Parts: sequence; C-alpha cells; structure tokens
Amino acid sequence: SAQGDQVRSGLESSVDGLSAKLASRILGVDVNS
Amino acid sequence: RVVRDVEFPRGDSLRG
Amino acid sequence: KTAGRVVRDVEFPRGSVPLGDSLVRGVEV
Amino acid sequence: AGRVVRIVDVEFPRGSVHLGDSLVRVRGV
Amino acid sequence: TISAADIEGAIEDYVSSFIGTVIDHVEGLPSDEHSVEG
Amino acid sequence: ISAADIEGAIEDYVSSFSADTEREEIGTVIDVEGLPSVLEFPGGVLLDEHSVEGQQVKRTG
Amino acid sequence: AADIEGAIEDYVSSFSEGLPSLDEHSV
Amino acid sequence: QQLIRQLRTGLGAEAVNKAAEIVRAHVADPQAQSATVDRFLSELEQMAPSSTSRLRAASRQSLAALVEKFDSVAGGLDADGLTNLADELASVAKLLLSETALNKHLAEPTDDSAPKVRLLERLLSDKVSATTLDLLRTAVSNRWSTESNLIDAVEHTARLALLKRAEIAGEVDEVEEQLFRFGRVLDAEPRLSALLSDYTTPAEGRVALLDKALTGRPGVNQTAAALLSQTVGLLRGERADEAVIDLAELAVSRRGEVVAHVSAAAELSDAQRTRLTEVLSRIYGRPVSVQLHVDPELLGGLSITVGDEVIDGSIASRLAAAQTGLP
Repeated sequence: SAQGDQVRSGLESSVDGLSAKLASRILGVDVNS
Repeated sequence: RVVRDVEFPRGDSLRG
Repeated sequence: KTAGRVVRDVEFPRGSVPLGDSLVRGVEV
Repeated sequence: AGRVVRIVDVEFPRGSVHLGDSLVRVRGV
Repeated sequence: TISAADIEGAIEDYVSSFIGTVIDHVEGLPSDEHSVEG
Repeated sequence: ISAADIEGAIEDYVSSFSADTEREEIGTVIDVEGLPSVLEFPGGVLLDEHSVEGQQVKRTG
Repeated sequence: AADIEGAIEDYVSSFSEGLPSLDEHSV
Repeated sequence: QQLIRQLRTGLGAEAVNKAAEIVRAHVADPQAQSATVDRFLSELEQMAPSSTSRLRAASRQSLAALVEKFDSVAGGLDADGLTNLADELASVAKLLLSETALNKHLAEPTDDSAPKVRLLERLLSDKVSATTLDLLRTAVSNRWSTESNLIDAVEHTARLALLKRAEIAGEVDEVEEQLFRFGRVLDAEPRLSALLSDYTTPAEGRVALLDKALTGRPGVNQTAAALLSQTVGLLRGERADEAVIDLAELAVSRRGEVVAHVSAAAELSDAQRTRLTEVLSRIYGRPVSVQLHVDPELLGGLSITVGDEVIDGSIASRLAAAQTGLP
C-alpha cells in the first residue's frame, strides 16, 4: 500500500498526457488543453 | 337463432 | 405529476412507471 | 418462396403454401 | 352518417341471405360461428 | 514496482481507442419489440413476429 | 403549457358495466 | 497485482474524468460542434450501404388492393371532394366501431362477397356519396384476417384522402412538420397522451379537448388539425403519440421517403442538412427525410435513428464508451 500511495503521486503528474490523448482521440482531432 | 349458443334480438344477447 | 391510478393493477403514465401498456378504481397511486 | 416469421412458422405466397393465412409450422429470411 | 334501429333489421336480412374452404377447420358451409389450405 | 508498465497499460488503452460509430439495432422492453434481425441491457444485464419497461435493449450481435 | 393545462383541467372537470366508483371493462 | 489493478483503475479514472472535462470545454464552441458534425458526416459517407407491418398476409394484400383502388379513384377527385370523402370514411369507421355486430358481418371472410355489397348498399347507399360507397364496397369485398383490419383499412383510406388533399393544396412539407411537432409535444407530456388515448371516454369530448387545447392555435395547419382530430376520435386503445407518429410516418411514406429522427446538439447548417440527407439516402437505398431534435447533452455529433437502426455519433456516447473500457 505504501508503494501504491507513492506511485499515486509519482504518476499523477503524467495523467495529463493520457487524458489529453483520450479526449483528442474521441474527438479525432488533437486537443491543445 | 343458433350460432355456436343462441343469439337473440336486443353476453351481448347470447347454424342460424 | 407521475401518479398512477388503480385499474384492476396500477396504470402509470409512460416513463413514470416504477405488464406492458404502462401497467404494473381510479384512486391515485 | 416463403420467409420465416416465428422461431418455426413460415409465411408463403397465397397459392404456394398449416396454421392458415398462408403460414405453416432470424426473422424474414 | 346516422346509426338507427333500422340497421338492426338490415343485419337480420343479411343473415337470411347467407362451398367450404380449409382455413387451416373449414370456413363457410352455413347450412362455432367462425368455422365448422384452400 | 516498475510504474512504467502501469502507465504504459493505460497508454496502450487510450491509444487505438476506436469507438467509431457502428450502425446498430435496438429494441424496447414492452412488459421486447423491435430487433428484427436478432442482448445487452443497461447495467450489463444480458421469439415471434410481434416481439422477441420501456428501456432500450441492444443486441450483442 | 398554461393554455393546455387550463383546457385539460376544464375538460376533466366537465367530465366529472358502469359504476366507475374490476377493470376498464366491468366489475 | 491487486495494487497494480488499483493503480490502473485509479489512474484511468482520473484520466477519463479530466478528459471528459477537456471535451466539454473544447466542444463548447459552436465551431467545434460544426467540425464534429462534419467529421461524423464524412464518416457516414465512408460507411457502407445497408442490405402495415403489423398486418397478416390476407389483410396486407387486401389493404394493398384498397389503397391502389383509392389511388385510382382519387386521381380525378378535387380538394373539396377529398375532404368530403375523408369525413365520410371517418364517419363510417366510427359507425363500424360502435356497431360491432355490423362490423363482424361485414368483415367475415367469404368466397362470394355479393351479400356484403347488398348489405352495404341496402344500409347506407344514399347516406354517403358515390366515391365513399365505392371505396367501402371495394373494402368489404376483400378478405380481412381480423375484423379490426376492416376498420383499419377504412381509416387508412380516409387518411390517404386527407394526405392527398394536403398534396393538392401544396402543404405536404408544412403538414408533415406540424404532425411531427404534435408528436413531439405529445411525447413530452405523457399525461395528455394518456388522457386522449383512452377510448372509453367519449371520442367527441377528446376531439373538443384537442381542438381547444393543442390543435386550436393561430399557427396550426388545417390539414394537420383535421387529421389529428380524426385520429384521436377514431382511437382504439392506441396511445395517442404512437398514433400521431404513425400519421407522420405514413404522410412521409406516401412520397416514398422515410423518417430519420436525427438528434443534434444545434441546428445544422443547410449544407450539413443536404449532406446528411444525401448520405442517409445512399446508405438506406431509398430517399429519406430528416427530422431534427436538439439536446445539449449530445455535446456535438449526431445520434441518427431510422426505424429500428441507430447510428449513435453523440460525443456523450463516445465518452461513456470511453468510461466503460477501463479494465
């Protein structure tokens, strides 16, 4: 669990790229935000 | 008159 | 509104049903 | 030719057929 | 159009006026109500 | 733990996510009318001419 | 929907085998 | 793995949530909405083409014959004559519905229909015009699977007459628009539709209600008013909104087209409308007519639906599918 909590923040920084790519792909056009 | 049953002039008033 | 009434069974308005014909005298339910 | 109706009842043209009404015993195939 | 008791008479006349067909049971042959293919 | 693989799983998932609309056939619960060429129900819950309340039903094909 | 509500209430008020007060057919 | 599964689930949840927020923001612009609609139309272009339905064989054929005979007879009848024919046929249908004994004897299958013709003529030959009686005798001559199919055929011929007079006037587009608007308003208010659908209540009272409440307005097409009044009067345990939907569907089908209840996020540009009509027509074979619904939750795209087939392009549906894909 401790390492799980660590990785929470360790990967929360990079969620933005994942989410932007998801939104862009459902739209089909790259989203700058 | 008879249909099946007897129909008489007026269930709902109930061959030939 | 969405208040049914007794038919036999209670008949509700379409979309507000909580038997077909929106069923599931006349007193609100 | 006829087509399936119920699943197996088969409807047929009027004179090219027995439940009656041209029927016998995926839909519309 | 107007509904009047005369029509009740008319039906009787019709019933007075009226080969069988194999519906599935035979329809016709007036001499249950629906029936006693082709 | 090799967090790279954990991130890469979702990276693969989001990439190649093709939800391209597909012509689909639906019916309606009648007490299931429709679905002439016949099933999923909302929440993941899974035959004559007239029919096979009111909720949409999708055939899994 | 004011007009439709008024009209429908008017009609239902005017409107208000047999023995309405067991099925839509008979008892 | 349980830690790995939790990590994947949480990261995916956060990503999907903020991606949904990003989508809501990006599509909020009308230009983005139009771009999404255009992309969907292009996809439909890329998509490949495809490959009286409550009526039995005898009734299907009999109604086909009656409709053809009506088309033959009314080709030379004028708008006033058409209105008279429709009113007379509606009256005859009400007569049959009230007098069940007459209906059963008129709709019993038989090989020789001369007694049926004699009954009809000896009953109401003079009460109705020549065209009305001719259509009625043609209808009773044929064989109907169920006695109710006879009344259905009669009311169908009356409806065809009213739609023909609509065509003669030239308000086919406007009458169809009015019918579809009436169907939408009936759907949005299930209570009124339930009240009107009840046949046990006097039909005339329901017609008066519809006139004074919904059909009587400065901006109501006369043909649509008469047609809805007829349908609600001659109602047999059929939900009113379903009846008016059938009315609109038949009205369009007279022209060979088909209803496509397209739902969009905002009114489509006329060029977009032409593109949609063309693409749908080529997909489904025969030409189609597009009816627009507006709903903000669609977040752009189109959720098309024709008959029993739905092409769900709404961005909201895409988002929901995204949220159901997480392992």
